[PDB]
Formats: sequence, C-alpha cells, structure tokens
Amino acid sequence: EVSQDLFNQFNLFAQYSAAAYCGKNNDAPAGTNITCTGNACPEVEKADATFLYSFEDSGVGDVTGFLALDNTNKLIVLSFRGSRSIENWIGNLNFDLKEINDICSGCRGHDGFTSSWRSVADTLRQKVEDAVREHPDYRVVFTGHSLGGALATVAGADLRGNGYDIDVFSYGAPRVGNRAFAEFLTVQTGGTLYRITHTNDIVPRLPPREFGYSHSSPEYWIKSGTLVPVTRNDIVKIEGIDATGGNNQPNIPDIPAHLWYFGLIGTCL
Amino acid sequence: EVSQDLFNQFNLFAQYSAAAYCGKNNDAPAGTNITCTGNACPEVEKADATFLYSFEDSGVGDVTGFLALDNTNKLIVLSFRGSRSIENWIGNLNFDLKEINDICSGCRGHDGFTSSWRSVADTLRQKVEDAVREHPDYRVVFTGHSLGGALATVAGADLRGNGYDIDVFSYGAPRVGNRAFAEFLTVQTGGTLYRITHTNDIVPRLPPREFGYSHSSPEYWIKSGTLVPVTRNDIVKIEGIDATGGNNQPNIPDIPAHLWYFGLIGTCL
Ligand SMILES: *[C@@H]1O[C@H](CO)[C@@H](O)[C@H](O)[C@H]1NC(C)=O
Ligand SMILES: *[C@@H]1O[C@H](CO)[C@@H](O)[C@H](O)[C@H]1NC(C)=O
Repeated sequence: EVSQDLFNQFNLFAQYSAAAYCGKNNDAPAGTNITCTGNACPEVEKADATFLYSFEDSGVGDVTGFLALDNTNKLIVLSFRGSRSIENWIGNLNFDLKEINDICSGCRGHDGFTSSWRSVADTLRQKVEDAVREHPDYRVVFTGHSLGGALATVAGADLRGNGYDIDVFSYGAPRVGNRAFAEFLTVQTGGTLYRITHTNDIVPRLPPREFGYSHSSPEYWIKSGTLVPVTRNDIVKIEGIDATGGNNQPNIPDIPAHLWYFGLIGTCL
Repeated sequence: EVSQDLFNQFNLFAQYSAAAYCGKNNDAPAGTNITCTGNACPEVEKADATFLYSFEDSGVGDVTGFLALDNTNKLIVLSFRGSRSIENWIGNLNFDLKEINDICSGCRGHDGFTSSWRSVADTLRQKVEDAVREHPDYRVVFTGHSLGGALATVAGADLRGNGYDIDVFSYGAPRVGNRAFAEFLTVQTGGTLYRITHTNDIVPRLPPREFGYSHSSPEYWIKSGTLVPVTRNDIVKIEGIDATGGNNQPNIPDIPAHLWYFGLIGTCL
C-alpha cells in the first residue's frame, strides 16, 4: 500500500514515460500538445501539456525523449525513452562499471548509462534551467521507463544540488552502479527518487549484484500482474538497499512484466 | 448489457483467440497443456485445456491455428490465428469475391478467406469430427480474431448442419462476403455466431460495403476504450444486417482498438 496521491503521481509519470515511445513528436515543433497513440497517455493528454524541446538519438548514447511543460499539474518534465528494441537491448547489455566520482565519491556507475547521460548533460541541463526560470513555481520531474529510467536516475543524481528540487520517477530501471551509488541515491537531498518495479520484471534485476551492482532504496514494487490494472493497494514500498522480497527475488524473471507499468509501456499498440 | 455468463464466454474465447498468436503452439505435442506468454490467456490456462491438433502455415493461405480440448468447460475449440503483421495484412487486403454456392446458394465470399479455408477444410473437419466422436457431449466452438475471426466464421458456415452445433465467437472480424452470405450467417441454425467488435476497430470495416460486402447480424460491440477493462455494461447488442452505431460508424478507425478485446490480442508482449 502507498498513498493515493503517490499512486496518482506514479500513474502520471508512467504515462509521461510511455509517451516517450508513443507520442507523435519525431520533429514536433515546440509548443505542440502532448498526445499519444493507442491510449498510451490519457492523463497527460488531459493536462495542458505541451512540448518544450524534443530530442532523438542524441549524443553518444542515442538518447531520445522530450521536455514538457504541464500547466495543469505545474510540472517541468524531462522524459527519457528506453530502447526501441528491448529484448535485444537486454541481451546486448554489458555489465561494466565506471568511476563516477564527479557525481558522488567512490561511486561507480554503469558505463553505458553514465556515458550517454554525460554526453547530453550540458544541452539538457540548460534546457531544464530555462524552464525553471520561466516557471519558478513548477516542480521539476525526471522520468523514464527501462533504459529511460536509468538515464533519468543518473541525470537526477547529477543535476540536483543546484537550487531546484528534481524528483525522479523510474519504471523498470536497471541497477545503475555500486553500493556506494545505491547509497548516494538512497540519501541524497534536493529531491526524491521513486524507483518503481513490477512483479518479476527482469530489467531491475540487471546488471546482477554479482557484477558489483546494488539498488538504491527504497523500491516501489507493483505486485499486480501483467495486463492487470494497478490500485494503490498493489504497490509495496520495500525498504533496504538490495532488499529482496520485492522485485529482487531469486524466482524466474519475465520480459512481459517489464512492459506493463500501470499501463502498456515500452511498446505502442 | 449482456449477461454475466455470456460475458464469461466472450472473455474466454477472446483468450482462445489470443492464444492462437501467443501460445507456444508452433507444433508442440498433441495433448500438451495450452499456455500463453505475457498473461495472454489465463482463463484458458486455468482450464484443463490441451492441444488436440496444431497447424502452421497450412495449405493455400498458410492457415495457422489449433484445435483444443477443454475438459473443464466441455469444449472442442478450433481457434484460428490472424496475421503475424496485421498492418501489412490490412494494407494488402484484396477485395475480390468468389462464389460459394456449396456453402450457400447465392453466396459470394471473400476470395482469399474462402480459398484458404477451402484448402484446409477436409483436414480440419476430419479433426473436428474425430473430437466430436470422442466427446459427443462437448460443445464445438470455432473462434478467431481478425483474419482468424474470418476463417472461424467461414469454417463455421461451411461445417454446420452435419449433426453437431457449431458456435463461432469472432473478435474484430472483417466482412466475409456478400449480402446473401451475411443473411445466411444471420439465420443459420445449429449454432450461434457471436460477432464481437470494439469501438472503432479498423478491421470490421474491411472490406467496405462499397465493394459488395455485408455484415451478419447481430453484432456485440464493446464500447470501453483501448487498454480499459470491459464490464458487462460496456457491451451492447446491435441488431440488423449492416447496422450502424456499433463498430460501423462514420468516423476515423484505429488499429490499436483492434488489439484490445477484453485484453491484449493480435499481438504478444
Ligand atoms: C492543446 O491543448 C490546449 C489545453 O490543454 C487546448 O485547449 C488546445 O486546443 C489544444 N490544441 C489542439 C491542436 O488540440
Ligand atoms: C496441465 O494442467 C493440468 C490442469 O489443468 C494439470 O493437471 C497437468 O499436469 C498440467 N500439465 C503439465 C505438463 O504441466
């Protein structure tokens, strides 16, 4: 169980995350209304939500996503898309750690996620700063599914401490580095990280703890099944760095579970 | 607002239809438990249901499907897979009629559907007749979604009146031939056709009336949205050959509404 208000937020950013895949913004001019194909993001459509900036295959890591202004909910949202071919991305995923002392001390992060962020960091930092100046009253939220969740998470840890809170909602995000990072993300100030997982979704189980990785705490574990609707009553907050008994069980994992976070995500009907 | 019992039947056969895509059918041993990936068919898994016979790319139209035995619900089910790539299949759909007096005099059917069925009929009847003999008390049901729905309806009309009722539950089915064929599907005894539709699904609107097609009556039209769970109250029975105000309405159609009959269908997570 989690609060209704938290549940509403989890649903909304799952949709903002779903929109990184299913919205029609390839080269949508800034100012367009955010809309999605196949009932992907109805809450988002319902808000006065427009694009601030849309990016695609950006930088070294082919980072894709968008920055949005939502006047209804008073948000600045930076949404990272995950892989366009998830199963592949999963089997092609290396486990290499890299030092990331310039974000936290003795921190080691995943090499590909930290790099891809690093390469787009300055352009996007700038773009959040602008929006924040233009709407000082709005909450800044970073969000993402899968790879997008990892990115989001790395970018929040990176850009916090600069005079505006950054909240992060990740959905099915992989592990992003070492126990020291997990600790940094557990305790850091200047915002909250909400790490959402589903059932036996495989992706938050990777890269393995046996490659030196750990999970930040806490974890919001969706227990309800794939293609089942989520209620506030189906989400358990799991406390403890690499707590087990949430998604971190030694049972057998699943890919489909990864594509159902409140609604269909990481794929478009 | 259809009955609870009818709703349960609707949901079950949607899943048997979904199972045609997401099962691990291929050709797996006869007498194997039927299971699907991605929670595509939990009600079927819950049944004591097994394959009797699976076909892949059989005959003229590469017909794909399975025949199943369901000892829990007392059914013999012939379920036909739709296309592997529905968007391409719709773009390539041919509108030609070919005569089918041997089904019903005056009748013209879609040429590709009728020819694909014609080409596997003998084998499939023999398989069905065999199962009827072994379980003479079980209800025979043909089912399918999309092109599968077409094949189930045709096989139906062709194979009824040989001593055993055949019910047909079809999900987002295209039209299957001329007004004469439509009429005949509307009246024929020894089994009931339940032709189910969703919102603005594109496939029940093809081929168009203009090319000389009609829809049998009645029509069960799910009005709840894509990715929204269906209740009894979201289904409306619609009377009259070529009646308008269920799926057959003058608005823009949608491919995603085609992929959501009670649950995900025509695609596999
Ligand atoms: C965009 O959204 C606003 C407010 O949410 C709306 O009133 C406006 O008409 C929309 N534009 C289009 C093209 O629909
Ligand atoms: C198939 O499911 C039935 C119950 O519906 C069960 O008794 C049987 O053992 C299962 N078979 C396998 C191989 O899992």
